[PDB]
Amino acid sequence: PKKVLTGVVVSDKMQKTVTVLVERQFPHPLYGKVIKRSKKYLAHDPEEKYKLGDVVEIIESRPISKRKRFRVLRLVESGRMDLVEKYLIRRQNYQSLSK
Amino acid sequence: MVKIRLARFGSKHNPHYRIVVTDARRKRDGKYIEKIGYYDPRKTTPDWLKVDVERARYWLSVGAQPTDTARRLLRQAGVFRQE
Amino acid sequence: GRYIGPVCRLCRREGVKLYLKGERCYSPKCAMERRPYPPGQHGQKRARRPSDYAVRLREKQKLRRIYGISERQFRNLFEEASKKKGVTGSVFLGLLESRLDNVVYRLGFAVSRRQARQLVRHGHITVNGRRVDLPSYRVRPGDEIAVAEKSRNLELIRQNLEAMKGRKVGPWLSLDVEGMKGKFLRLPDREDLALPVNEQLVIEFYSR
Amino acid sequence: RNLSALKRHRQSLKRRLRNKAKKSAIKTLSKKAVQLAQEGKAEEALKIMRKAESLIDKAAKGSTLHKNAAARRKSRLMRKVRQLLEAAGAPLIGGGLSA
RNA sequence: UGGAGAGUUUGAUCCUGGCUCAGGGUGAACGCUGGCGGCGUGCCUAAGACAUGCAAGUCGUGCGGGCCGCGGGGUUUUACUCCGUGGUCAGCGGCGGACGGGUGAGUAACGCGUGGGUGACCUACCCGGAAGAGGGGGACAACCCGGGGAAACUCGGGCUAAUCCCCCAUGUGGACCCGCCCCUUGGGGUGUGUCCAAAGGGCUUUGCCCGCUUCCGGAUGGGCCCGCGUCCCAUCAGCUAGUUGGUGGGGUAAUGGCCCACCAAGGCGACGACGGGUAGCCGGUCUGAGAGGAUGGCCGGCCACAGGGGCACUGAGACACGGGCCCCACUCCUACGGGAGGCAGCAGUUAGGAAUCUUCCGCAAUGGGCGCAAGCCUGACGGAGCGACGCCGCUUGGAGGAAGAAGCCCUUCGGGGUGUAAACUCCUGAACCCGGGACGAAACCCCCGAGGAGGGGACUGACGGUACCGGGGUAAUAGCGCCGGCCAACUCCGUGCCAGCAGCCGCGGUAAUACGGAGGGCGCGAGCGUUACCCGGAUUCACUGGGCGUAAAGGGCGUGUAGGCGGCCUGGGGCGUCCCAUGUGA
Ligand SMILES: [Mg+2]
Ligand SMILES: [Mg+2]
Ligand SMILES: [Mg+2]
Ligand SMILES: [Mg+2]
Ligand SMILES: [Mg+2]
Ligand SMILES: [Mg+2]
Ligand SMILES: [Mg+2]
Ligand SMILES: [Mg+2]
Ligand SMILES: [Mg+2]
Ligand SMILES: [Mg+2]
Ligand SMILES: [Mg+2]
Ligand SMILES: [Mg+2]
Ligand SMILES: [Mg+2]
Ligand SMILES: [Mg+2]
Ligand SMILES: [Mg+2]
Ligand SMILES: [Mg+2]
Ligand SMILES: [Mg+2]
Ligand SMILES: [Mg+2]
Ligand SMILES: [Mg+2]
Ligand SMILES: [Mg+2]
Ligand SMILES: [Mg+2]
Ligand SMILES: [Mg+2]
Ligand SMILES: [Mg+2]
Ligand SMILES: [Mg+2]
Ligand SMILES: [Mg+2]
Ligand SMILES: [Mg+2]
Ligand SMILES: [Mg+2]
Ligand SMILES: [Mg+2]
Ligand SMILES: [Mg+2]
Ligand SMILES: [Mg+2]
Ligand SMILES: [Mg+2]
Ligand SMILES: [Mg+2]
Ligand SMILES: [Mg+2]
Ligand SMILES: [Mg+2]
Ligand SMILES: [Mg+2]
Ligand SMILES: [Mg+2]
Ligand SMILES: [Mg+2]
Ligand SMILES: [Mg+2]
Ligand SMILES: [Mg+2]
Ligand SMILES: [Mg+2]
Ligand SMILES: [Mg+2]
Ligand SMILES: [Mg+2]
Ligand SMILES: [Mg+2]
Ligand SMILES: [Mg+2]
Ligand SMILES: [Mg+2]
Ligand SMILES: [Mg+2]
Ligand SMILES: [Mg+2]
Ligand SMILES: [Mg+2]
Ligand SMILES: [Mg+2]
Ligand SMILES: [Mg+2]
Ligand SMILES: [Mg+2]
Ligand SMILES: [Mg+2]
Ligand SMILES: [Mg+2]
Ligand SMILES: [Mg+2]
Ligand SMILES: [Mg+2]
Ligand SMILES: [Mg+2]
Ligand SMILES: [Mg+2]
Ligand SMILES: [Mg+2]
Ligand SMILES: [Mg+2]
Ligand SMILES: [Mg+2]
Ligand SMILES: [Mg+2]
Ligand SMILES: [Mg+2]
Ligand SMILES: [Mg+2]
Ligand SMILES: [Mg+2]
Ligand SMILES: [Mg+2]
Ligand SMILES: [Mg+2]
Ligand SMILES: [Mg+2]
Ligand SMILES: [Mg+2]
Ligand SMILES: [Mg+2]
Ligand SMILES: [Mg+2]
Ligand SMILES: [Mg+2]
Ligand SMILES: [Mg+2]
Ligand SMILES: [Mg+2]
Ligand SMILES: [Mg+2]
Ligand SMILES: [Mg+2]
Ligand SMILES: [Mg+2]
Ligand SMILES: [Mg+2]
Ligand SMILES: [Mg+2]
Ligand SMILES: [Mg+2]
Ligand SMILES: [Mg+2]
Ligand SMILES: [Mg+2]
Ligand SMILES: [Zn+2]
Repeated sequence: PKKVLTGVVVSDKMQKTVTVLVERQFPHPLYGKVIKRSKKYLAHDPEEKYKLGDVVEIIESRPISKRKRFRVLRLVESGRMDLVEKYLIRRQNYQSLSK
Repeated sequence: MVKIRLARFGSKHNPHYRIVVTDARRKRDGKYIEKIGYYDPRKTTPDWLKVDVERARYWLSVGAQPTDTARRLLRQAGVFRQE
Repeated sequence: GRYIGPVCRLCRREGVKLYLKGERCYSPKCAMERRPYPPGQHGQKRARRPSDYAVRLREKQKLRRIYGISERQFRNLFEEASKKKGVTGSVFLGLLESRLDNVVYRLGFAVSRRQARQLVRHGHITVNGRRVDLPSYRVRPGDEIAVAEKSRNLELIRQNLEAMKGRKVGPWLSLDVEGMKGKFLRLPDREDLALPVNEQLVIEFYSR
Repeated sequence: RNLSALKRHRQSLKRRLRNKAKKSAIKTLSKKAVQLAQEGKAEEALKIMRKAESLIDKAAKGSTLHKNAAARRKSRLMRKVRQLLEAAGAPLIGGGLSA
């Protein structure tokens, strides 16, 4: 079954493409305590319908481009920028680390 | 093509084939699609043969030329007898 | 194989009367009756309390020496003992007994085990028809530990047969003294056994 | 020394040419097709698009161009032809195309 | 069903804490020693260089000849020929050379493992189902002549065959453009237009077998794709021009920035990007109570490579270890123009290294390739060979024999110990000699039937006159480590901080159980020790299972980002979590 994922859209700046971020969770192989990690997926969106802050089902799909092997399935809830808030904040503390 | 043949096993001087369906290419003591019953050239035990004639029927059915000295243990093991 | 050297000598270190000798060890002289002390320049002086080591050690050397057997082989059996279910201390011993060259002793076809080995090894014995000569041969329950045809009327065979009349032996065994053959009833219970050895101490030493 | 695998080699040479040959005909006829196609002349465009289509499938009957690559050529070739004759023109002669 | 600890900081004590040992382990090596077999196993280093032999071919039932041996009728025969013909060695032609076999250099990556996706894919031969096979033409090798060349080879000129090439037809059907429905990523059906088939060969002839072509299915093998798992250094912190995405095209079996033109300004990163170091991954293996750690030899799977690098051709399949072109390095030949070669296949050489074998036997077995079969080649494989390298079985004897030999140690001068040990008697009988001697092999191939099912009928064994079986038959290899504590096992002499020992604590400066020799003892035995490395001990990285007032360890103090953690009660979903079945876990 073509694996599927809900993650929030996190960038629309692409032409017919969208960045989707998906926290999975699982237990640490030695320390058990469920830990949380996440990955960005490059979804396809030929209708350029989905905007930022959308939470979306994403399906494993025929390869569209170098990084796109998923397509947007369906919305799950519009207004949820608060999550993108986070992904942006995170991505901004970086700029204050270099030298 | 697919094949049905003896797959040697067990020590030196103590042969112990395994009558199996592999792809013609796979090496002898190789990986294989399935086991359809052991064999013994020496017959040290009363069980010096066996064959899941059921599935063997199948592989021949989906086409699968076996060895020659493997027919010698499909005939002499009753697979083609319909009467 | 067995330390061919001086043997009425071990009885002396362990300090227990051990029957590696046949007639003589029953006489006044297992080496021991005249000299009850350990070998060597000393040993006749006041010994010292064996560390928890020496004890677990010497007890092992006892039960091993009793069978005059390969350390690697022993060691192996000890481990095989843990391999299977039950009380390891017993089966170890029970397994020791299954050893063919030990049966031709419990069945007395010879005065010693070392003697017993000779005959077994020399094809003098047999089992269910075949001339087994592998001292190792594990006797399963219920098998004619007979004597071979060329062998029946043998010099040192009979001298042990005519001496083997009567005298009950082994609840886990049975001897057709006439037909010259025995049976392995079952696997020697612990109670059925009686050796100068604490099995529990030998396990200890086999943990180091 | 002489492991007569050479026969295999000499063979390949003879082969190489033979389908190199068939293959270039594909191309040049194919071009001379799209050519006359765009230019305007339709009955002529198709008339060439014909021995075009032919020469393709013909190369297919052997070790040369094969599989649906024999098709992919047509699927685009005539596909381009139609589109160009389409430029103000009209399906003049009953070419290899169905109207 | 499984978990032990010891020595050593002090005058002594408890604690903290290092160090150290006993265990098991190996593709081992080195030392002293070394009898027998069985099954395993053996270049870890220079992916350094290789002499010689052998490792992939096969079909005369695709075709035509060079050659060669046998035979004959027909014509009274001569000229003989054609065919039957078998053998050849080449050529065209077909299938195989991508499997098998070697090795881990590279590779930190969809490479591997694991579980899925392909409506985005191919798949020779095999199996199943449908359809069809009508006619016509041509080229090039062999061969003949000529030419150049040291060789390697090669240029030209002229014939010829075919299951080689090509053309028109028939189109079951299939490919494509567009249109329609169903479906839903490029899946399925239909319509109109165009396009594409084919090869003969055998025998026992009124026929069957081996083949051909189109098409659909089947099976097997594979491409591609994704979630997840997969090493050290943050004293590597920022990285990115095909870079990220779009549109159209090229390419492919097929998706994709895989490649190109055009546009957009993106993509990645402390959840560790980028760099550097290191390394084939796995089933497994070692160790450990276990969680864990270490590991990937042999065997099986996957990957990658074939002196280094690049390339494409042929092909269902490779950019192909024993195919091709190019460059570089290296070796050889040369008539100086030129040419040949690739063991990380088996075996063997040399090199380096502490170190790794026979240039054996055989296609009998199993397996593969071609073939209608007979059969041909198969250093895969089946065996044999050499090294205690490993595991396992066996042997060097069995019984009896002294208050107890001789010798040699010790001694309070009575004695003690080696020691039943030896001697001696008897019994057994490895080795050795004689005889007999396979299993591994019943199939393909022969008659009945029908070349099928079914029965029956014969050949074939390298190992090997070995295994094993019977007869005769000789008492017939022992060695190494240790003996102060941990740690089993004491004394005598020599030595005098010298000679030397050592894992640690330490020992030896006249009285050494610590050095060396002896007797004796302990351990283990065809082995015993040493060194190396992995796990254990080490609860000494602590999840299991640790700490921080003074023993090592609380940031000098706040404030807060991310992150982690979160009170009471009702309800919805059910993500974790749990349970059941099912596929998978070769
Ligand atoms: Mg047990
Ligand atoms: Mg129980
Ligand atoms: Mg245990
Ligand atoms: Mg000290
Ligand atoms: Mg052998
Ligand atoms: Mg190597
Ligand atoms: Mg012929
Ligand atoms: Mg001929
Ligand atoms: Mg044929
Ligand atoms: Mg000929
Ligand atoms: Mg003439
Ligand atoms: Mg002629
Ligand atoms: Mg091999
Ligand atoms: Mg290797
Ligand atoms: Mg790296
Ligand atoms: Mg990966
Ligand atoms: Mg990954
Ligand atoms: Mg996979
Ligand atoms: Mg799976
Ligand atoms: Mg029909
Ligand atoms: Mg012709
Ligand atoms: Mg012709
Ligand atoms: Mg035509
Ligand atoms: Mg039709
Ligand atoms: Mg046609
Ligand atoms: Mg036609
Ligand atoms: Mg034709
Ligand atoms: Mg043809
Ligand atoms: Mg024709
Ligand atoms: Mg006829
Ligand atoms: Mg790119
Ligand atoms: Mg621009
Ligand atoms: Mg590497
Ligand atoms: Mg490396
Ligand atoms: Mg584990
Ligand atoms: Mg590793
Ligand atoms: Mg690893
Ligand atoms: Mg290797
Ligand atoms: Mg290997
Ligand atoms: Mg391997
Ligand atoms: Mg190369
Ligand atoms: Mg090389
Ligand atoms: Mg190369
Ligand atoms: Mg090749
Ligand atoms: Mg190549
Ligand atoms: Mg080679
Ligand atoms: Mg010269
Ligand atoms: Mg010269
Ligand atoms: Mg010249
Ligand atoms: Mg040159
Ligand atoms: Mg021969
Ligand atoms: Mg063969
Ligand atoms: Mg050979
Ligand atoms: Mg040696
Ligand atoms: Mg050695
Ligand atoms: Mg004396
Ligand atoms: Mg004396
Ligand atoms: Mg004696
Ligand atoms: Mg004696
Ligand atoms: Mg005598
Ligand atoms: Mg005998
Ligand atoms: Mg004879
Ligand atoms: Mg016949
Ligand atoms: Mg003989
Ligand atoms: Mg003979
Ligand atoms: Mg042998
Ligand atoms: Mg004999
Ligand atoms: Mg002591
Ligand atoms: Mg001195
Ligand atoms: Mg002294
Ligand atoms: Mg002292
Ligand atoms: Mg001393
Ligand atoms: Mg010492
Ligand atoms: Mg640990
Ligand atoms: Mg630990
Ligand atoms: Mg803790
Ligand atoms: Mg602590
Ligand atoms: Mg403070
Ligand atoms: Mg709730
Ligand atoms: Mg509910
Ligand atoms: Mg398992
Ligand atoms: Zn005694």
